[PDB]
Amino acid sequence: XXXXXXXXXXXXXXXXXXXXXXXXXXGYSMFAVGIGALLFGYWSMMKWNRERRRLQIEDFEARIALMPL
Amino acid sequence: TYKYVNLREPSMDMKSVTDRAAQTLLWTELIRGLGMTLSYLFREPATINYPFEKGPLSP
Repeated sequence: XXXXXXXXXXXXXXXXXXXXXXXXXXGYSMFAVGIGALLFGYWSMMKWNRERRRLQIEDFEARIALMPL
Repeated sequence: TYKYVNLREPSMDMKSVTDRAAQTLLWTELIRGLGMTLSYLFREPATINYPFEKGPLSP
């Protein structure tokens, strides 16, 4: 009996298949989150600066109140 | 046999132009390229230290 190297292909490994595809981001939907984070960013920040004004006037009031200084 | 490497204008009008502009305005594909090495970091490396481990051979 002769024994040589046997042939096997099975699945053929798929000859040239695309793996690159669009994922997560679509296009217009990313701008809704992108610019949406900006509008949420300013509104949250400016409310803190209005709360800073409560401290600001109260800080300068200490100088006016102190005349024996 | 012919396979063609040229894409021949991927952008046409409105919807196809904006996403091709978005990747050049900010980055997106660079952040997508960052993710390629990110998962590559977690998977176990195939490394052999010679004074203890030995590499594959043949008869």
